[PDB]
Amino acid sequence: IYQEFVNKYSLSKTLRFELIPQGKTLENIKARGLILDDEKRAKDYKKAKQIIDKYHQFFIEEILSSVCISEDLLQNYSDVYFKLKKSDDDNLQKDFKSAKDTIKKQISEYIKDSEKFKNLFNQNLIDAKKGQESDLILWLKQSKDNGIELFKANSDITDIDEALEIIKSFKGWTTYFKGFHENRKNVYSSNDIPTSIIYRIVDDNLPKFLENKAKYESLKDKAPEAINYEQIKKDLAEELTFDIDYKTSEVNQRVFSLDEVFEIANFNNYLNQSGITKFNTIIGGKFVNGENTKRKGINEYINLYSQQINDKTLKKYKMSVLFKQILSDTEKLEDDSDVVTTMQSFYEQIAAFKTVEEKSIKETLSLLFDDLKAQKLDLSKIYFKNDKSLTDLSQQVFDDYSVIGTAVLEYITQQIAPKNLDNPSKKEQELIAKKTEKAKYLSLETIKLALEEFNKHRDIDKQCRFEEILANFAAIPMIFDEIAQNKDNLAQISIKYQNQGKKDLLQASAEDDVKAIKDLLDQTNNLLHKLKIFHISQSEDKANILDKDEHFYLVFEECYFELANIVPLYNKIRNYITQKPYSDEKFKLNFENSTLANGWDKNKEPDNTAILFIKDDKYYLGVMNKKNNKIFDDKAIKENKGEGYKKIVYKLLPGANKMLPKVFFSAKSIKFYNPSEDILRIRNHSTHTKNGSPQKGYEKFEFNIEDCRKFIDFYKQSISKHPEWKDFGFRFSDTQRYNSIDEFYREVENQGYKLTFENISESYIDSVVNQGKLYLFQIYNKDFSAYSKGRPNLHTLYWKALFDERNLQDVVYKLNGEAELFYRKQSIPKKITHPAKEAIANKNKDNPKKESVFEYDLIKDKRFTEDKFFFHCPITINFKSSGANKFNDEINLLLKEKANDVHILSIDRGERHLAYYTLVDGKGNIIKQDTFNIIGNDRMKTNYHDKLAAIEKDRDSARKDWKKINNIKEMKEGYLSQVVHEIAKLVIEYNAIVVFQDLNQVYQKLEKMLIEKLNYLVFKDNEFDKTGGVLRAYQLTAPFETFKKMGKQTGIIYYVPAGFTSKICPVTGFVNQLYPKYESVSKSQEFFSKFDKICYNLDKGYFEFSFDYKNFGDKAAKGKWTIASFGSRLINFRNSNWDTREVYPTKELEKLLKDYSIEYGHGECIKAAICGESDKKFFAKLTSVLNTILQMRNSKTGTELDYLISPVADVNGNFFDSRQAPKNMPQDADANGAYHIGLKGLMLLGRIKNNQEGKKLNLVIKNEEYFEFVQNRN
RNA sequence: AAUUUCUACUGUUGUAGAUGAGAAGUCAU
DNA sequence: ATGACTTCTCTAACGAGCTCG
DNA sequence: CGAGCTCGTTAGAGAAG
Repeated sequence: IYQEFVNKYSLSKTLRFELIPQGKTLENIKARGLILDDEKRAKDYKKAKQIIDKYHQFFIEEILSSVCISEDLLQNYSDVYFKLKKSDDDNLQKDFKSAKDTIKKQISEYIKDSEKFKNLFNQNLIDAKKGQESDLILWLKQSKDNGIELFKANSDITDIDEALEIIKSFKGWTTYFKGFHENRKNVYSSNDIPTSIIYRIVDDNLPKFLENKAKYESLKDKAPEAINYEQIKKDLAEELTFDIDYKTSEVNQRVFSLDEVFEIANFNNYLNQSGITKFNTIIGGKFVNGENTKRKGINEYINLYSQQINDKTLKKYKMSVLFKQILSDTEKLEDDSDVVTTMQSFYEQIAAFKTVEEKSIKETLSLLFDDLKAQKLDLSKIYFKNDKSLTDLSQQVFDDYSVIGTAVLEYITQQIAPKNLDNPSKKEQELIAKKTEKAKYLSLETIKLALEEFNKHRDIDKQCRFEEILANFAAIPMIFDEIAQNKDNLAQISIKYQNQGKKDLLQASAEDDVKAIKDLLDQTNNLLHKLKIFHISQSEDKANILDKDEHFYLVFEECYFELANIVPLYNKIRNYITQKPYSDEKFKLNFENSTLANGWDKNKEPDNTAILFIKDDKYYLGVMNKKNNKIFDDKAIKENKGEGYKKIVYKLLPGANKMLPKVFFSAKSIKFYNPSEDILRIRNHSTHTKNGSPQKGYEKFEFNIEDCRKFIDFYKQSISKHPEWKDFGFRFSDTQRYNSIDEFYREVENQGYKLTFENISESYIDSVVNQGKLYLFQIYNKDFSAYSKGRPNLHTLYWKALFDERNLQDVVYKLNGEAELFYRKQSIPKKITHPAKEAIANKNKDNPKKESVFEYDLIKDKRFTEDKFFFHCPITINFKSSGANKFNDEINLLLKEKANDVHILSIDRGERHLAYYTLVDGKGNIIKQDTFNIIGNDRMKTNYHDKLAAIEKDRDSARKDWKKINNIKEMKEGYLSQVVHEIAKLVIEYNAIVVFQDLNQVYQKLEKMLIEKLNYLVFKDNEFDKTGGVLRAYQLTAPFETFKKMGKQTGIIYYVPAGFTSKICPVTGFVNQLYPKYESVSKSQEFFSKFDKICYNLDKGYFEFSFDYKNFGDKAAKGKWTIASFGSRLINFRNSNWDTREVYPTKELEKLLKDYSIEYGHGECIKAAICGESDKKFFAKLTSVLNTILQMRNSKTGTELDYLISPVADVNGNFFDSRQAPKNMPQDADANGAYHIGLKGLMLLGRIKNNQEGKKLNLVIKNEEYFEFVQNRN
């Protein structure tokens, strides 16, 4: 049970709303320029960061290159890594810490004491102080306007002279940058973070630079290669000027060599980005636009050394690639003109695209398509590939299914011809061990050798040979004339889409015009489908030449090589019409205020300028204007103490590490608080802390419990003297029972939150709104109306419990600050598409109602058709008792008293069902069992595989007229969200824990949506502030960190290994790990000799193969089987007509062993009759029998009929077909695919109810443990 | 086809569920 | 071209700096 | 020039598979 598992840790939601402009606020908002003069700010703030991160680049350009030389200590780090990468010892894993925290401090002390660093993260960046010049404009004007570096030209901003007009226009706005001057302290950081530029060099360039020099001098062994220092260094000459030197001393102008490279003392050259562009250039190889190919590189000599030997081990000493530096850069057609201008420019390349013979596409290619029609030329210069592309010939001209496509394989796979069988069933789970290269190729002479034998199989001599199709291009020049005739009809849609910044072609008004270009995309659409019939892919078997000539394939690449832009264009404007209309920017409203609502707090209300209100459960926002911002001071509230709205007194104490030593020990009020001798002594040297900083100008001494618990005693003598903070009613614990400073601030910030209500009369608000000294908005969604028949959302079941009375008894929902306001521009013209009162037809066919009346109108989507405000407002749930470390471990200690009580869930994947839960109790007897297609079971009961069953057939829409709007691209993710609720209502109600598939696409995004969707879980129609309510409710899972470190247990969703659950009988537990494969005739006979007795059931009427696995070596498991030949089993085949051909077990044997000299009706061992039999035709159709004597899952044309059968009997002597099963066994081919996860997981409650005193107990399953366990619940 | 936004709906100027937001950062099925 | 995954804050009050007093 | 004075810093605790 989970009834004691409430109130565990702190979250950070973001309740979002829409703001309704009430009174006449939006008259005033458009009266002054606060939206027109917005989004030239808030779309240049987001364009300011190409005038600051074009300065963080140029800063790192001169803090790591010329300077910051961590010289010769790299040899100290070289020694602590090569010896460490074999051995994990305390002699060196803590000396791994040595040059870890030495090189960074050798760097970061040069970072934090540098030239431009100090005046970078304050006001001195943009505009500093009166008379002085700030660093950025000093950089931009006095270094970059004078020294003209034309690098603003490579962006959307025109020049530097306009760029300065942005920078001056942020004067006064430099606390609107507390989200962007947060992500630059963590670029020059020095910490355990994966973000910095110092983590980049010290932890992910240097430890992958030691691997580069260790495998460079090993490459100097067996090195005869013509590396460019042996022949020519003019190639990498200007690229390797190298006016510095970090080996001995800097030389003016000499060019380095390969001796300088990979030196441990020359890594100081290879630190920043300007130099990873020279490390990974000598390794990489530069391009030259002087009619040159790619010049020679180091790993282009490991290919030039392989001209002498073809070693697989030759490539293992190549050069890797170091990463790119943080924030440096090298130096989705959503434009409506580019849909027409691309093909309009692409249409112009036909007359300008010429061949190699000095003629045009028509001036030379016209007569070339009418000369070799007799096939007199060498038509054997072709090379195909027999993987997927071979079916286009017979599927294009023969119109067959499994006849012409199966006549190339047997002649090609029998090259070396080591083989006897096929059809590999497992296949689980590995790719390769060392290497494997064999054995086949692709060409056209095998088509002459495999189809030419069938060319003479007809009666008459006018059949289909391999050479009777050479005249397919008799009008190759005239075929382009059809696309040219469809070019004159483009000026209308080009006139209809003449606007650039509109995106006004994929609207509903251009619905009929979409056939003007989608049907216009048919003249070049199908030709590209046939355009791949003149060039094979790179399916070469290590000798990809194929005898390429230049006679027949001379002018093909000169004209047809330019035809790939239709694949670029038609493959580029697919999602342009597919995409739904959103077309916004969703930009932050400021209301002319760098701090719009950082915090809703009373002493700083005239600078956040944002107030909330309450009137009869309709929640309000109030944004004051800045010029009138003291209009709710203490004066104008004592006057207007009337009745009307309510008003919010949100009083806050944030950062008790940052606050209580801010007021008590600073220059304004230290004398009134009067610190003593002993108490200021402690805070001088940080004596009350374990890692706390001292006052700067001291040194960190020891922690003392005596010099900490007396320092907590100071704080009970200065908060009470603070003029306001005495009113919180702090009630601390006794200072004998405070352990340190961490267990004291858990009783400051868990009480520094007071929320009271002081009434404001309505008539006072209406005056200042109409005058303009407020902006009153309304907090609104579906759940705030009188048209609320039933259940609310969660983002309104929360907001109605921020301001609640029962919230403020003891706070479990703390309003946070930091919030913003957003304004979305409109993108949809309102066209109604459902007029008044008429009959409207449904779309759910599971409905006891077929029509709809609807007096009013219903527009397509009323969201985007209205210019709406938006308000995002964070909270912090379980604010007073946060923490919950070791939360995987804490829920496991919950279970130990709770044995014999908690039932177990289970969830598959699939596409036959989509999931299949099964509530397994402690003893395998399942309680519930239901699918997840019919879900949403209130009374509507919609169905979900059936909706996919046409969107499984989605690959038809965008092909003809380029019109695909059918929602695969979001429905995938969205089905799972309904499931999340429905998993969860079972979890709590059945005292249930959850298992899953471990996964050691939307194939893990369900499991994503049960971690962060059981952070905190709340049932809407549960009793308020009762055991699972909205205040006190269920937190069961620790949050999501990664999918990788998700681990075996991320809460109560355990995991079991994915393999061997879907082929198992429930009552006994067989798996066919034995793989009958038929290598050869006698090479199967030793398998049949290993059986116990292949007798017959004269008493029953079916064969049986008694067997034990241990006489074969794999090894699977241990037990006397006696498998049988009972149930009717189905076999699929090549569908296209042939998808089901049912084969009986016993009838197929009695046809076959009776056909040979084997008599069997007596009923004893028939070993030596089979073992003595030695026919080619016998065993090939006998191992295939036992292949399908054990194929326990059977479809019919799966789906719609996919039941369960099972060979093996039991102690009852009974088999198991699913149609004669009771309820407490599985039912389908995914229900047995889920029930074993539902008892592989049951021993994860077998371990945890019996966990050691040693509290480590891993949750990994070895396969033999399960394979024994399931067989032995009996 | 109505939404704080997304999917699915008629569940009737909405019902049932879902929900963490901004701005950066590297990098890969 | 989407999914990965590492990081910030989720903020009141003091105090340098300011326009004048 | 002490009031004022509006906007930017600045006070800096703590578990670790």
